[PDB]
Amino acid sequence: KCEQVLIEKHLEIFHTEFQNLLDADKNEDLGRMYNLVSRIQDGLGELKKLLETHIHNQGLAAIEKCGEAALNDPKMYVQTVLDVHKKYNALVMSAFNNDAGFVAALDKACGRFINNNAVTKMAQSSSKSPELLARYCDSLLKKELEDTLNQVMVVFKYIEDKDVFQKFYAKMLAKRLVHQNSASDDAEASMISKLKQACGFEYTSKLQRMFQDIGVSKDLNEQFKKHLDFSIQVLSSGSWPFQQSCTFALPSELERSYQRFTAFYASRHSGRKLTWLYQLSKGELVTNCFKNRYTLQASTFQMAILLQYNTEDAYTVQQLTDSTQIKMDILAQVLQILLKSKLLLGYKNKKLRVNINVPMKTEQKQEQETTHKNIEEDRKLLIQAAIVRIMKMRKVLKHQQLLGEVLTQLSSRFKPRVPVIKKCIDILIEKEYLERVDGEKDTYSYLA
Amino acid sequence: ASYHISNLLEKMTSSDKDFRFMATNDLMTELQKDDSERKVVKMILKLLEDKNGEVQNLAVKCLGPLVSKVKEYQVETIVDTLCTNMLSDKEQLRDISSIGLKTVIGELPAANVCKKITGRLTSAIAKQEDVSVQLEALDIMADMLSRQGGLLVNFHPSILTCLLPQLTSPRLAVRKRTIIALGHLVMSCFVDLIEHLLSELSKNDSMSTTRTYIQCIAAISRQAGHRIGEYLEKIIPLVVKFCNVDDDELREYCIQAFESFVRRCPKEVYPHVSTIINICLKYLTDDDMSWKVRRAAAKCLDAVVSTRHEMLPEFYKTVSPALISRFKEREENVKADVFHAYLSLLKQTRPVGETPLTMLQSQVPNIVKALHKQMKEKSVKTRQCCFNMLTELVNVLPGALTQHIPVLVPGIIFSLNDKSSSSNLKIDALSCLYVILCNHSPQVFHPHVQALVPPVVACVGDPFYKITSEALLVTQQLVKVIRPLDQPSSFDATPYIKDLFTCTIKRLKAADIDQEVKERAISCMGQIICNLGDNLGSDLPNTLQIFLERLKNEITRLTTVKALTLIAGSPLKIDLRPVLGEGVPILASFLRKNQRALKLGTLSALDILIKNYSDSLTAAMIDAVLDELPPL
Amino acid sequence: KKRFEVKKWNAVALWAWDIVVDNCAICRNHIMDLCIECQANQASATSEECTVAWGVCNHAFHFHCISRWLKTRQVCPLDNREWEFQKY
Ligand SMILES: [Zn+2]
Ligand SMILES: [Zn+2]
Ligand SMILES: [Zn+2]
Repeated sequence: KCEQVLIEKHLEIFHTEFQNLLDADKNEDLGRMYNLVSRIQDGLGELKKLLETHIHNQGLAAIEKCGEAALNDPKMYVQTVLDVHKKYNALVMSAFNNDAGFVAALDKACGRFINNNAVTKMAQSSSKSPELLARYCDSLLKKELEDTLNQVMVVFKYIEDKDVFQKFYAKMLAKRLVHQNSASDDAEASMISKLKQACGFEYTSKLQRMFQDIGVSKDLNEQFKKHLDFSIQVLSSGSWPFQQSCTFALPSELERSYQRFTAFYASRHSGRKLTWLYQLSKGELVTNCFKNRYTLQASTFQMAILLQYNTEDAYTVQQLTDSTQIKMDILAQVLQILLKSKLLLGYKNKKLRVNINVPMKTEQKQEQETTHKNIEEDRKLLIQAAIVRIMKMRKVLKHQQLLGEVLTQLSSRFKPRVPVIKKCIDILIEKEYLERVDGEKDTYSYLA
Repeated sequence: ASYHISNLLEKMTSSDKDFRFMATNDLMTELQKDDSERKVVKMILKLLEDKNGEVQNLAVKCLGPLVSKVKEYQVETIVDTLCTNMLSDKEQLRDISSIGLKTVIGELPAANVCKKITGRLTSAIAKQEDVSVQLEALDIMADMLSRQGGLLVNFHPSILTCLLPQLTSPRLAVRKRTIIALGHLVMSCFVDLIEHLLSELSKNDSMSTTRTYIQCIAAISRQAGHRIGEYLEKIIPLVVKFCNVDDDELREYCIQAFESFVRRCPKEVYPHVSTIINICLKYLTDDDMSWKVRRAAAKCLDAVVSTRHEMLPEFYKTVSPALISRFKEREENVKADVFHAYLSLLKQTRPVGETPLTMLQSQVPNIVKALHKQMKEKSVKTRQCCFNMLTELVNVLPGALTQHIPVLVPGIIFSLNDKSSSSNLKIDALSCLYVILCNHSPQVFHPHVQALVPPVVACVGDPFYKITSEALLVTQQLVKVIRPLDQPSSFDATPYIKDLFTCTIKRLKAADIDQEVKERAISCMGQIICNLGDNLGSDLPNTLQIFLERLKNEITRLTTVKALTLIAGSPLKIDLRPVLGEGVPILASFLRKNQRALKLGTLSALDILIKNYSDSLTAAMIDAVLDELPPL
Repeated sequence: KKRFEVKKWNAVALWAWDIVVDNCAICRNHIMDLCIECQANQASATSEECTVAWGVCNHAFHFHCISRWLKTRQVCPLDNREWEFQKY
């Protein structure tokens, strides 16, 4: 009776005080009134709803405040998100003492304001938060840090599109394993263990396969060095998603280096062709013509472009374009990015060691769009395969039951759209994989 | 059913992938909603060795909830078989076994499995050629100690003495896993175990020390620091005598201090460690590290300021606030952390042999010139920190900075007029300006109106809504301050009339503007009218219809009523008779819905209107008001 | 006139079976080229969504071909083990 009278006629002022206190930084009073109202029997729905909408409003305001910059600067956006998440966690610990209902309310609130927000709204794509998270993780691990990794792993659980982050992280790991620029092995092992505990074996299978491949590559390199500067990192075709490289011109200065490796591979492992990738291979240049010895971290492409200037009276874009046989846009962007550093002798530098390796800044958007599209047809093919193979045991079933089973099976992965599933079913029928029975409508019978 | 399970086993056992998938889906659905158990356990064990990934995933996911209904006789058998396969050669089988063990322990709340696994791992954790086995075993033990940790009547000493030699492993990763396992163990922890652990640590301290021992001590203290009170008196002297070393090893030593204060509050050893950290803040000689050693000292200062409350004169009378204030010209992290420490101290200064007011007042000029020197930086973070510092210094007590407004105004003007400024920076600058204008007397803001009106007016119109609302608040506060009716003033504000009115009426229109900005504009208009409207005579008898048409809207009904109430209760006469005829029925029509705040507001508005203005009153409005009284 | 020397290369290799890159066993055609039955009837996005699959044994085959081979056996033609799927 006391709680009823104190609350039933005081809902408006209590809710206003809740909103005002939550807007400001005052957690002790929030916990005080949470203790005050916790004695109510089944009357907390309004308070839960009010906190949920306020958390949504705070997320929207924080995300929209840093507009036009969080799109290209994921670092500060992820830092702000982590700060907000840890502030809410501390508030919950201090006030709500880890109430299960309130914890669930916070969880779905974070899910809501992470899946969609002001930044997501203008981009017309609700798949950007995993991209920012993966970029932040890669930059953090690209050369004390266990707490931030644990918090990131915890907050990732709210993201429904987990396969997006899994594929992104796998691609970033595959790219990063080429160049010796990873962090300490302890941090990598801890992250692998955390992903193994959280994510299923499907994601970690590729990671373990790549670890085994790099291990055997290192063993083979060590054995060759024992039998015998140069290095080689052999990778499998089905374990490293890499787009096929275009035509390229082999430099004549180190042709024997590739000839000997090819001969050794043919002698040892015959009947297996190799396709070296001339895109990800760095090194240092020993300059002597300059005023002082200088070193540049050069990738294969612009290193070959620079080498194309040795012993040539005249240089033209067309001749190197038709000799190297590379796309014009990539060539132009590389030339612009190398000319921006005032490199293309006589110019000095502040430090003896520079590192000209810089982000592409132009192909990132194209690569991201390509990866998103690839994930799209991956989802389409996966759902098509699931639909066609479900009917192997189930002879005949209704359309609604099949749709429900498909939704339930991949519920932890993603929520496919109804029109996409309908189109997949229709094209499967058109591909002679189904028969339309005339006895019942919206019914199909399995066919070989 | 017996026939159903027999058919499922027969159809599934046909060397098929899709059929196995559907059978696994079926049995998981059945589980969710004597010989059969043996058969399914055997077939799951067979599937555990299958090369397929999806089938193995399905089996390992099924293994979790299967423990609920399976018998308790073969659980030891399957655990032993999994442990035996854990020592295999193929890494994929190793990963599968680890996933299975983690899954079953996760779904576990029969209890012999924990004893068996810990007994086997006691021998497994011992020295072995492979290091991967040790890492996996340490991860498993950490999982046990995080989840299990119940009775363990005669198992803690064995695991303890077996894990002790593992602390000296050359690999840093193995050392970290052992430290994490020990921390989990002490957190889960018994009456004497920590005694032998601390005795061994102290004995090992008097040897060739390494970061491992200090890191382990810090970890066990952080996990459980409420049971170390009699050992400290030999812990601090060791840290002090080991701090005077040339090589860079003081990091963990300084990290120990803040967690020590956080865990154990009552201890009479504060002055020595405080002096140690005060001296250690002075080191000033990525290859360079000296820009990071002060982070631990700053965290130490944060912790000691937060935990201590009853010895404010001891902190204040010393050179500690002085040394904190002068130590500002450092890196971004150091500057941010000292600013955080000072903000925490000022927040603590509020009450919960001179009083702290005297020393605060004497240090105010020092803080002022330090902040003014710190203003000359292009970094946004420093500007936000300085504005938060000013806001805290003004909020703590009223009339604090009454002698530095002329020198602090240009900084605010520059931070508001610069093109390179974030939204948060402008918001906090406007909030600081508003709070300064509110707390301080109007007498120290008259000469600065010529400098404060243009930037505020310019900032009123911005695409953002938070910035616009804060600018409207600042405008209303400035309007109230410039013309205080409480005490007579001698100043001419005629040029600012139109300048404020243009922006105030511009923001009063809909213009698809958010509710908060519209309400702030309505409040600004109400205050401006109430305290200044005699100058506005041309637009007075035609702009009042905006309030009348906005009264119908539910989104803006309280703010307009409050503005009307403020306008009516103004000592200076405001012409409202032509609007009174068409306004009273509008307010009367709202006396039907259940809204206490709106009811009180509109009652106050009508009361003040009839009190101040009663020359012209018809009978229809009086009858309407009277008829609306019984529902109220 | 201007010359310089490179110290290290650190190249990357991608190994694959000669038979797989030569042609796919199921349909006697170039693996790069699209299969025949898909191009025989082009009326939807099948001609574009068709691609080459992958497995544990590092063997590349068309999705339609391997799908058709399924339910006749569960083996890849030239390597004699259970077919596995890892990436598209
Ligand atoms: Zn095809
Ligand atoms: Zn084919
Ligand atoms: Zn094969």
